[PDB]
Amino acid sequence: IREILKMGDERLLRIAQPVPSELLGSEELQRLIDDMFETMHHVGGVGLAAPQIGVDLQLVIFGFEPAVPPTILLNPRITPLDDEMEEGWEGCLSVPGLRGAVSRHRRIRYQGLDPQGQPIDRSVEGFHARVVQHECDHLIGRLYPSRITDFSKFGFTEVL
Ligand code: NI
Repeated sequence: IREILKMGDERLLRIAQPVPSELLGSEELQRLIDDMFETMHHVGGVGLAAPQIGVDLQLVIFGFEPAVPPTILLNPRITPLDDEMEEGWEGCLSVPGLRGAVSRHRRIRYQGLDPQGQPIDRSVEGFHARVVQHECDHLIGRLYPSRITDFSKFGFTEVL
């Protein structure tokens, strides 16, 4: 259980480094994965990225049992499948006390590596696409506030 970084911290603004191929398969990485799951599971979250616990790497976990399959995604790449967009709620463990409306692609393809280096290649929609988009925004130093276009829907959770 590592500490989750809060918005304002300059490390949630780095572009993350890719996972070097030597770490694929390794115990070192697997220790990282188990810490992330340990941390995300504890604060009740749906997703975590490596940057949010201090680690400069292109590595995200996500899962929910609008179900999303448990996944460890490395070195990700995203391709919107068409122009259609969709507004929904987003919160973030780095942005405590707050919620906002964001408009994300409805349909995406994502690609990357699993923890052993096997290729991942999926097309998804709806909440699944949202979560992947939100997570991969971390690996580029973007938090959901920098994506809001309707500030009428941005505010404190105990208010909204
Ligand atoms: Ni987040």
